Amino acid sequence: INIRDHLATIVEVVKRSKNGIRQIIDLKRELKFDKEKRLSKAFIAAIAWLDEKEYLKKVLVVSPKNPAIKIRCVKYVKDIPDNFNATDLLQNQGLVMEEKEVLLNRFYPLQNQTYDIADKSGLKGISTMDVVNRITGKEFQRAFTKSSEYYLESVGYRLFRIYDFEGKKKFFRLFTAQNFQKLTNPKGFDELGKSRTDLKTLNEDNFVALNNTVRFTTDSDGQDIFFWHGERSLRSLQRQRAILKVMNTIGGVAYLREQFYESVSKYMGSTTTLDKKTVRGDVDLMVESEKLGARTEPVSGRKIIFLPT
Amino acid sequence: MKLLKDLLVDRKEFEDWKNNLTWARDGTLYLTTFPDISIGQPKYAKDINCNSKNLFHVKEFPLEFENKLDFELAQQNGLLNSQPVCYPRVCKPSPIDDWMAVLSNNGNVSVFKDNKMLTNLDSKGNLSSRTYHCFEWNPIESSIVVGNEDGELQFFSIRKNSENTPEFYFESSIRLSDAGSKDWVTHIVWYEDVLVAALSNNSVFSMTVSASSHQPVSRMIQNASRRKITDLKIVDYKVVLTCPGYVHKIDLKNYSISSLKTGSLENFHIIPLNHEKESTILLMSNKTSYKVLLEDELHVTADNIIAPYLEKKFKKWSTIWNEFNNYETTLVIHGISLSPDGYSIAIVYDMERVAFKYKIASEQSFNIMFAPLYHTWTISERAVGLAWYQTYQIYNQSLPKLPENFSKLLNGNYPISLDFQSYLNALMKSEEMRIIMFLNMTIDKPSILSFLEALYEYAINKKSELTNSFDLACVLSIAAILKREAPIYNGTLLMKNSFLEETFNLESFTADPETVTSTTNNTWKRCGVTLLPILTTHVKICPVSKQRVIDIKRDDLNDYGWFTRGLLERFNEISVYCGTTLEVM
Amino acid sequence: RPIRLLKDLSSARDKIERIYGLNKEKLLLLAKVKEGFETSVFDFPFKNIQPDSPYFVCLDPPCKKESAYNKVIGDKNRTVYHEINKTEFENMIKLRTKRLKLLIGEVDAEVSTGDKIEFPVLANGKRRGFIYNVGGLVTDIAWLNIEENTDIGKDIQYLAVAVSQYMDEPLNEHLEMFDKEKHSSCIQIFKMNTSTLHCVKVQTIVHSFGEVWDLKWHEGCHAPHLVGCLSFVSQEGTINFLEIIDNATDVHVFKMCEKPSLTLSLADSLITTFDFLSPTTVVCGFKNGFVAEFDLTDPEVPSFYDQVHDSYILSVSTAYSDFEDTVVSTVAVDGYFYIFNPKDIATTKTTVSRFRGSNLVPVVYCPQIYSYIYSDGASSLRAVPSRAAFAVHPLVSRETTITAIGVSRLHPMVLAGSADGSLIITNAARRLLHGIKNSSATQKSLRLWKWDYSIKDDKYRIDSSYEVYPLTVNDVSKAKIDAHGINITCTKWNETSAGGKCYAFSNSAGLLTLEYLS
Repeated sequence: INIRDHLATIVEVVKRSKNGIRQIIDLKRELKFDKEKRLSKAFIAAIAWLDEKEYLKKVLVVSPKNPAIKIRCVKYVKDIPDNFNATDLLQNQGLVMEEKEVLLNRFYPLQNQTYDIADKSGLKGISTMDVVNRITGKEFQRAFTKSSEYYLESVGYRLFRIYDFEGKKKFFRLFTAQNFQKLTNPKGFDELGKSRTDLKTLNEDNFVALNNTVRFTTDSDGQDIFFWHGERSLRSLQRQRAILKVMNTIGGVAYLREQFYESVSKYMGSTTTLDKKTVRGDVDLMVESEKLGARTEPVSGRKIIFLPT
Repeated sequence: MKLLKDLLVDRKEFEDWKNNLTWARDGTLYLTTFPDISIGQPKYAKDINCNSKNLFHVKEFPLEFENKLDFELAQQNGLLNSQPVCYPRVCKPSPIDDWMAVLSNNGNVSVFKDNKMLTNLDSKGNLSSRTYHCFEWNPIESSIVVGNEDGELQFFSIRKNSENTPEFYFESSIRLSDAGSKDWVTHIVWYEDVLVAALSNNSVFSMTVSASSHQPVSRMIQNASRRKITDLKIVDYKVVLTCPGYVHKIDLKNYSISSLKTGSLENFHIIPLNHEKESTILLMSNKTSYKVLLEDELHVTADNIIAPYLEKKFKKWSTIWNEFNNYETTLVIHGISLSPDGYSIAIVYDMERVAFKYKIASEQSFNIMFAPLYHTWTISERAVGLAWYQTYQIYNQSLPKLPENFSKLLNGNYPISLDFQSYLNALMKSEEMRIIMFLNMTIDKPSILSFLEALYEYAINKKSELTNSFDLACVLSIAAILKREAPIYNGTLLMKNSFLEETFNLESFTADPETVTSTTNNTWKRCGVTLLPILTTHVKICPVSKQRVIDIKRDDLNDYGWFTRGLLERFNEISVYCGTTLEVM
Repeated sequence: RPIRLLKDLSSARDKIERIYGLNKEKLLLLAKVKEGFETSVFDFPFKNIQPDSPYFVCLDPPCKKESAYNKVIGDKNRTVYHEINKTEFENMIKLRTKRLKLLIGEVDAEVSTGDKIEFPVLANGKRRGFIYNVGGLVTDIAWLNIEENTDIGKDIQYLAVAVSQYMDEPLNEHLEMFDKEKHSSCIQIFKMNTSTLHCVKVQTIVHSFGEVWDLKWHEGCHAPHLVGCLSFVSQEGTINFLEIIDNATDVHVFKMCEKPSLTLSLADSLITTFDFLSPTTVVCGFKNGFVAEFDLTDPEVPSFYDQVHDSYILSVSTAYSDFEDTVVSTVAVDGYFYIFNPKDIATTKTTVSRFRGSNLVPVVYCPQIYSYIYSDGASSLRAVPSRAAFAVHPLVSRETTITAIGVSRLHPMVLAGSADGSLIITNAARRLLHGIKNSSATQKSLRLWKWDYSIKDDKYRIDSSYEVYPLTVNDVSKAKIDAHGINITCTKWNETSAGGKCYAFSNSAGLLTLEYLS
């Protein structure tokens, strides 16, 4: 396909896109330049040329909840005379537009460095793409991952690995013992070795004779001479965690009513109220888990939740 | 003119950042990749379509090594047998003959013909004297110089090659090092009659080396010094060498010394533009390149020849892999080499971020860029076969400078009647034979009429010896295609293959160069050199002219005479049309 | 024989001639070391390292080979300093305010900056020496040496500690190894008696060169006005040599440095590690994987600048010998371990292994047995002879990464510290100089100490109890995470004959500890 004819179509398509923005991966997908790597190269070159000639501008857009999930987009400018489809994420408020213009500590082992950032990142955790990029940059992702398999663990400084989903991308998330604490919803001392023999006994009694090898004697001349002959899900868990704190911040009791669903949504941080069924599912799970007691008010028919303590 | 698209070598690795690329006489590229060599084997195609992949096909070249220093314990070099599993560390092709020599990791030099080992070089002496670090080929005659750990430039020279496998045998050794000193040879360069060698302590010696002299004068042109010699070349008898922050120019006509600061510590490769009117060199490094004119005085000038292309490619790559200018980036050059004719350069390189890289074999790859060094070019007597075509294609198909009196066409005068095998040698050594071979790479239908006149004249002179039937059949075929009188003879020729025998009247061989008809009414095509009927399943094919040649090592039924045996033994590998190696099945 | 893998060297005499050659004068040292240390499983007789011993063996480092002060420094290059008060010292270098709760056997203490603690009596024997508190991250330690033939008291010795103003956090914008970073960091220089273990902080040097590592005293920088000269790579990407000018008093002094006696630097590249090849030349590595030999007399331009690695070169080490070339070894984040000769890298470069990419790989030279000693970047300690790279012998296995290694010129005893706070001692000569067959049982190791910590009690809990670990040959690499402060950051033996049974080690919280093995 001759790309030299299509440059006008690329500018007109971006010009006709909502707010003059289009994802570059989605633009490739529309014009069907995804069928062959030959067509892909032609398209990436064309987008770059239109950017250099100032007909379009390459811009980033950043997920308001995840600085590593950023979308490569083209912005319209004037008329001609990382690969996940993010058309899902572009539906949100998503206003974090940015027009385009390494922490590795030698002295402490790599284990303690992933632990420290997984701790400092708090109860929200950190993604493997954040950890690798901030510690060592993109090129070291191989040697990092072949190292992390020796110490990250499946669900006292232990690190837990848990799956997560954003947009259309699935990635591992890291959390420290903070996870155990917030799943429960830090070890003390340990025993000294109780071994008591004198080092002289170990330097004597632990000896075993070695194989015969090069040996020597001193001649009458004082000369040294030789002898060798003879020798269940992250969003549900986060919501259940929230429902206790959203009760306790009011008191030992709450009502399961509209303004409570609003408060759960508002403490969680959503721009719109969560569906009542989604909240009731987790309320029922934590009630059944005995974290909450619940009953009907006998003089109103409204439902009460309370802390059993 | 635009440069051809780069040859993309994939999944190959290099163990060190030294010069790893060499380019043989027949146009074959050699890359000292780890653990096995990668050969850019040459091929023919007219529709190159701007892509270098149509000239060079890349394949692993798994040689096999045996180690003469095995069983023998390492002394003052502790590393000698440190890794006992051998791999190639240096690889150079012959500049006039047609062999390859390779330095093994454990310091042997071994010589090879294609994938077959010829001989492993050895001489009496202490363990260090038997251990080599650099080697070079004589630019004029069949001999090799090797620099050992004792600081001796040892000579080996070559015989027996016409009768059997070439014998490499020990001749002599100049001790270039001081008495009882521990420094050893690192570089050797040999241009026309002058040899120049550099020891580890940076002491450099220039001497005239010739068969006519037993006593070469080892004149030390540079005293022992601190700064390491990164590269060393001979350029119109001026020696050129480079060190961190400096380029040193020396004239061997008077042994005078001179210097210029390079302004950077990156390693500089010396690229001598031998065909220029004034002795001149390009200096190349991973960050900058420039042209130094070597007159009586030194100079700094723009590398307009090569730098603009590399800068474009580097900007193009940067636009994708460093679009924010987030990373410092470098152009790593794993090797640079001149074409055997000296009119073109090949650069093997990759673009990389300075970072916490942990690479693996499957992710590694390299681009080989081919580029013209001049606006005009000519055939050279060193380069052969596809090497001429390579330069022609690199110069955007621009034709070479033909003689003004000859612009077949020329068919130059040949007042000769030398001994027959040597007559074919002298015939192929002629300038007129070389331009004919190149012209066949350009015209729509290849031809060899000029060469046939040389065999016709030989057969017409040697009339008293044309007693064999096949020999007569060959001569009659030449006479008829040439439109010159056919020698008088009578009777029937017989030819055979492994299952079938055919009788031919000598008169059945018409003047037609395409076909012949047998007495049994069966038609057959003619061979591309002896003109005989192609009756056997053992012909080699010419990759240029598509003609067929009978393999005389495979035939065991035809009773060939001196002319037919001698023709085929002289053309059993090299094409009579184009100097290329014939393909085999 | 086709001698091509370690298992082909089945005969003990065949192993020794294959790994060590046939130079008669070289083989003497191996016979002396074998007889003088075969019975030294975890400790050695003091009588064997003494200068008159029938088994005395001592190989001086290449920097000691001739006098270097007049070539490396001289009166033309004296270090520029000025003295300071304690108030401005504590304004920049905010060493730890809050005291640390140590436990040592039965004793508690709250230990402030500078509180020396002699070892209390412990159930497993007569422990001798002291714990300390240097008050910030100990990045490196370096023992000086003095020739015992001098008029200086044979029992007085010196030690230096490089100390960060940064603390128990292991990830910081200020300890970055990749990019150039000048900031305030210091050197505490200690004078101590090997006879009475009494110690005084003599000088504190303040500099803006950032953190300091690969710290070593130049044993040839002799002059009557100097204690010695102290050499290191710094986070500003340069190598700095500075004069330790002697006081007229035992009283403490605080100093600030304006210009070190000799700074080695290169355009657009940061030097990362270095070693001496002679009294006046150093091999060094750079961020970009290059290697260069600088001349301390002519520091303007390096002798060579060649690429040897793909990425950050972590450690470089010299394998000096009286009978073979001075080979150099290098390891980098690309995981390759290469041995080469600086005469010509391209003709001599050789590979010992490829590790997993690891961001701290300790490598040292054991001159008594001509073998490099290294961590595999994961959790095993291994030996490789400089002239038989395939002859890799594993020495010990640990549950957490080996982070610091130390060895001496007078004895083959190797000290290794893991980031689990364990410190182990083992005799490397018992592995190198003897047969392969019974290696899984004839070679063992001993834990000399273990740090531990409680998240809730906040103590550091040094355990004196000795534990024996036998050699697991076929063992898996392991990576148990542990408390940030309890990892071991350096470990080195004093190498004088008088001090030769003395060693020093540090955790990352600041708890420098010394013991005299008697």
